[PDB]
Amino acid sequence: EKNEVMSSQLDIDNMAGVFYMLGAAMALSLITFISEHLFYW
Amino acid sequence: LLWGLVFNNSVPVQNPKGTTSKIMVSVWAFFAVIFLASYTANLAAFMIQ
Amino acid sequence: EEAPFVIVESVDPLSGTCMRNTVPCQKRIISENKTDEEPGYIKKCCKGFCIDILKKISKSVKFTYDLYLVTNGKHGKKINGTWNGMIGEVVMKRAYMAVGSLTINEERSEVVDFSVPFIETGISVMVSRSNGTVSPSAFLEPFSACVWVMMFVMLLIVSAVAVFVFEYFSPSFTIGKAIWLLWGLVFNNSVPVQNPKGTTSKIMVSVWAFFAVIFLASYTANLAAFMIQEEYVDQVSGLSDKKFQRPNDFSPPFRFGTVPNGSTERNIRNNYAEMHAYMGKFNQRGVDDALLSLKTGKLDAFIYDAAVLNYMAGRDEGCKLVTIGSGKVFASTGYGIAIQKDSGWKRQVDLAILQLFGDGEMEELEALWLTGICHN
Amino acid sequence: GTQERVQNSNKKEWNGMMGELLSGQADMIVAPLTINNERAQYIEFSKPFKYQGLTILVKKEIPRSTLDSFMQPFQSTLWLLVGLSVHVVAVMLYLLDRFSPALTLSSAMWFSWGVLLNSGIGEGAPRSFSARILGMVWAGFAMIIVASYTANLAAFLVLDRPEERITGINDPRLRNPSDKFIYATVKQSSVDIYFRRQVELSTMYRHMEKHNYESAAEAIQAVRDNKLHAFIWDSAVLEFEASQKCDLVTTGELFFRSGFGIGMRKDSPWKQQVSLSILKSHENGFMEDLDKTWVRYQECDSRSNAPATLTCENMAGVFMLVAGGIVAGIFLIFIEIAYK
Amino acid sequence: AGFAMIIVASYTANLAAFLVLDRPEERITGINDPRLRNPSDKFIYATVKQ
Ligand SMILES: N[C@@H](CCC(=O)O)C(=O)O
Repeated sequence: EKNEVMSSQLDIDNMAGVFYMLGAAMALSLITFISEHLFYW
Repeated sequence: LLWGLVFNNSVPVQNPKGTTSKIMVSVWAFFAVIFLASYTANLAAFMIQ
Repeated sequence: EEAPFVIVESVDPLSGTCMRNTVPCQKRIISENKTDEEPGYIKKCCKGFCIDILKKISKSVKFTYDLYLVTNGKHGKKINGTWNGMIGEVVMKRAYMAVGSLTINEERSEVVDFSVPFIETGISVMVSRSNGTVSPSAFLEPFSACVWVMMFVMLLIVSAVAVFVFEYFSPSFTIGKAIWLLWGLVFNNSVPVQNPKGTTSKIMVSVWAFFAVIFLASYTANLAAFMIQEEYVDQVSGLSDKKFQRPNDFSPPFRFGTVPNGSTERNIRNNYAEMHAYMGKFNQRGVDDALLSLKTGKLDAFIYDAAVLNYMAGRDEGCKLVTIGSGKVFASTGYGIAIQKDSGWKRQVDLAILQLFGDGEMEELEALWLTGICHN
Repeated sequence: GTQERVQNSNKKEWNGMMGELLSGQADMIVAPLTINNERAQYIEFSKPFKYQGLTILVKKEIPRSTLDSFMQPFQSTLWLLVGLSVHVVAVMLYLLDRFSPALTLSSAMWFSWGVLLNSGIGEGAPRSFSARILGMVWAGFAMIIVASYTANLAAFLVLDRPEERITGINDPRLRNPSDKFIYATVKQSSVDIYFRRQVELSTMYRHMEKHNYESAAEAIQAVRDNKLHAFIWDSAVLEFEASQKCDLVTTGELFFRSGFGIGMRKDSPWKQQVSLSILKSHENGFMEDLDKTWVRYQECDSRSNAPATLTCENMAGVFMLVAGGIVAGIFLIFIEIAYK
Repeated sequence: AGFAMIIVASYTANLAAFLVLDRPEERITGINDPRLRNPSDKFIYATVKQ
């Protein structure tokens, strides 16, 4: 059956979606800050 | 408070002496710990295969 | 046809007789009564292990043969000083020979002769694969007794160093508060009192929390790895387990039994008395009906020769019915081909079986007719 | 027993135990003599009292942790990236907090650095709406990181099976040998004859006798010190040799079904009497008693691949890390004293 | 607190062990399957006549 021996590691290429979401959250925080700063004005 | 209680504890301000609020928080923490357990379990099962 | 070594095929519908591979075995059996000499001869065919070995013997030692299928009295048992079935037919010079499963025994060897055993067997016990189990110390298993003691020593010395150095030389931080804080920080957070504004103390607490979360992660990982790979061991044994010598230990209906008029039956008779009585109290039907009753929870254990039980427990899919341990025999005597008393063919068939053993033909015949499904 | 033949007298004679038996000075063989068509020509045997065979033998060692250090599962660059990301998100929380219309930067960095490694100190948490929507996702990120960490280290701790035990004769030993492990037997033996008998077994015997041994105890010793990896011999011999030291266990399955047997002289009544007595003895627990008493001393198996316990050898990395942290704190207390 | 930690740790290992040993497929790999050994009444297998 060719048993899947997944004794591998997690490099930057193996896991980048979490960092992508973190960047998306940073962008979401930045525009919300900008929107609030414009809303006071 | 709820978002920190589900995601592995940041720093909230404890609810007041309200007993029903405390019971609700306890039930939510039970749900949160069970969610984290299931997530880790199905993630290990996902990663092994 | 009681064993999976020679089967009973009715007829091939095309040729009006048997097929090309197997050897036809006539059935000279009285259908309903012995009123006349009607043999009820149906062109049946016998295939399997014993038929192949008989064909090999006939190819090596040149002789012709005809299969007087059965006397239809028994598998062989002394009744009032008289043998029946195969032994009864081979003792009265009615067939001069016999083949199949005799299961060589002293009582049978007293009258009828026997050749060398060509296959191993013995009294065995097949029990169902009970639900999985786990060691009662699963919680303490996945970490050695070294990691725990080293963690406590490091915890004590870290608390002491932290307090003494950072606290004084920077509502006070004593040793009790610090040890409680550390013990709660390693065991999934109780309620401590936060350390003072001491930066080095805060750094020490951070490093200890990192160590704690890594320890918890490793513990959970090696505990899941410990729990995933767990198995059972076996049943107890054949002649052991005083519950077998006293059925009043616990759950008296520990169902087990044997088929009457058999080798194992006579063995239990001559060997045991209370065991034989309790087995006869739970007497069962034929091998197929007995296995069906075992699979439906009505029975708990079954006693039969090692070959048939091993074949059945390995051929059936699902691996629900297995044998005790890795397979252990207790009265290993072996099968054999019966031979008329004082016959001069014993040496010839003996040498033939020996040279076939040396030729590795039976090694292939095993995979041909004995391999199962649960051999994984 | 040997059927030695030569052209000096053009006749073959039995020399050995069977020779002394056929000579007339001996009466019967009670030694563990195997059965075969060759020896059955001159003499006749009796019913067997045992069922021996040939099974492979291999050294058995405790399983071992296999984990070098704690930094194994992800990377070094992964830890570096997550650290720089912690710093970047802390300074971004500070920027978003003070700009909007109170996290002093130190307190925000403490909050960040605490909510990734699950606790620590430092009450205080952003009150700026931009930061409040930022952290939540940071706590989520830390939860995801921790969850991925234990799954990955537990997945690596359950897919480590370095045994690859030889299950029998249908193994690559029959297909093709290699230079990693070796397998052979003692020269001038019955197993060697049976190997030279068959067709594929002939090539197997050639590949084995290329570097075969010439002793049983020497082969056992070589297996004990990893000189020779596996040798085939009689089942009972190695079965006794395994349960006496509890250092190596047997393996594979017995296929050669030749058992021992009392060797009698041709055409004697003692032959028949002997077969009836050995079969009766085989039935009344006698043979089983002798087996359990004489050859099977104690069940020291403890087999079936008990899982990896972790051990004071891999967490040593974390202990060295916490010791280095202790040293760093011993330096940092004086650094902070000077700074103050 | 130690007891609670042990309970929680045993919980996720056990549910994750049950979520990785569930293989209800048992796909037929070829002709060396129990279809050749002996059929049953659960599933059936045949072809078009003639
Ligand atoms: N082989 C036995 C029947 C099966 C058994 O007793 O285990 C006989 O011929 O009597």
